[PDB]
Amino acid sequence: EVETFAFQAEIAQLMSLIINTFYSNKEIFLRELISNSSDALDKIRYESLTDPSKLDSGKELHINLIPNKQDRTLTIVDTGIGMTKADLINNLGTIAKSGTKAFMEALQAGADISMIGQFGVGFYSAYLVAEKVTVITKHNDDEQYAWESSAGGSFTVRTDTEPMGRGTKVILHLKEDQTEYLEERRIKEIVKKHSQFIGYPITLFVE
Amino acid sequence: EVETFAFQAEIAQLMSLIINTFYSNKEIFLRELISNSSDALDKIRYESLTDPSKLDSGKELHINLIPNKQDRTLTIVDTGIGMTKADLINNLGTIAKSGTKAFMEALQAGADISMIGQFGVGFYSAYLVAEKVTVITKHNDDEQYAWESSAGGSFTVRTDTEPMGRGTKVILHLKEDQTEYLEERRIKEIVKKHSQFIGYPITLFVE
Ligand SMILES: Cc1nc(N)nc2c1CSCC2
Ligand SMILES: Cc1nc(N)nc2c1CSCC2
Repeated sequence: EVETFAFQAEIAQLMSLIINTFYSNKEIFLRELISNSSDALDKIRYESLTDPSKLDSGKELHINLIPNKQDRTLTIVDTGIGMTKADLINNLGTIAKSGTKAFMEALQAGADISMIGQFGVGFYSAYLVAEKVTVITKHNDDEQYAWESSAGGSFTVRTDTEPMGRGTKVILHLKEDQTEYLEERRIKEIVKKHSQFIGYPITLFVE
Repeated sequence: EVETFAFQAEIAQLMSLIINTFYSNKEIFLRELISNSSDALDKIRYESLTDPSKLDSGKELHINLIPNKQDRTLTIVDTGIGMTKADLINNLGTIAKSGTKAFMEALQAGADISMIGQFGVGFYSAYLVAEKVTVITKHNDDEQYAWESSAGGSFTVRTDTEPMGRGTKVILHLKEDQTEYLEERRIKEIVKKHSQFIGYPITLFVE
């Protein structure tokens, strides 16, 4: 069973803005996604402070960056809190409707697209480089789900049958002209430029 | 009944570092606290998306900055998620132990104290300007509590008997040489410099 949902109008407009606005500095997508993974790791860590069982689904708190040139995908994996089905549907646990508004009003008063993260919607920056994003996620309180969207106003959710234990994988199916983000040295440069001080180990996988 | 608690050793060391390190750019405290209030507002907003009753305790989502020259206090008030007694005790809902470590290791690789917020412990930057901080908070799931600390290794928690509905008030009892932060024009400059794009209205109260 694949369920198809309409994005809320503001989210669709946000995504359409991210996709069609000329904006060369695309590399910030990776900072935003790593920061999202970092927040999710903080969240499961905080919960585990008072209930260690919350880590039964996996004790290690990390972020993996996985490029795959043959699939043309870059995958960001964390072992953070993950998302329930309800979270996914509800704009992947973001306040995306009011976030989009504040971001818009910010763009008005001279904000840059690189500030998208300050408004709780940095996830959608994935669309600077990806023609399609697939999000596989497992929260302690729910089954494993796959969310997917090539934008154009709709997304799908289905149950996902390779278990990951707990966390979220963001699979970026890159646009054909953005394969530089599969390059080890390019990924290293960006992680060093924008994610130097993240508090969890970031492992860049080799091909 | 006033209960007195010892800070965890790392938090005490963090606070001692914030208090004793020479660092002129103290104004960042206000950005960090407003950002904390912003995160707390996002949190109650996200919860209300699926359970509007969560806003029975107050529909308006805002931040107030209240200077009081006669008390020598600057108070940051939000109507965000607030904190339970357990949250307060557990380092005001922060991952302060692992946050402090990452911040330390960041200070090692050439981080600045202004980056404290990236590590989930920007609250403690209050101690750049305050000799004492009192935190009054009300979470939907608990009573209203007052947390207090002049640092020196301990904090107190007690039940608080002026109801606020829902949210958190951070009362900064300013050091005697930091009263510039009670000045309307100084507060305006800082809010404009560092908090321009916050997604909730910030009201600077007049005396
Ligand atoms: C829990 C979580 N994890 C990751 N990696 N990304 C997101 C969420 C929910 S917030 C924005 C997207
Ligand atoms: C919920 C909340 N509100 C505010 N204002 N400050 C804090 C928290 C909990 S996180 C860091 C301190």
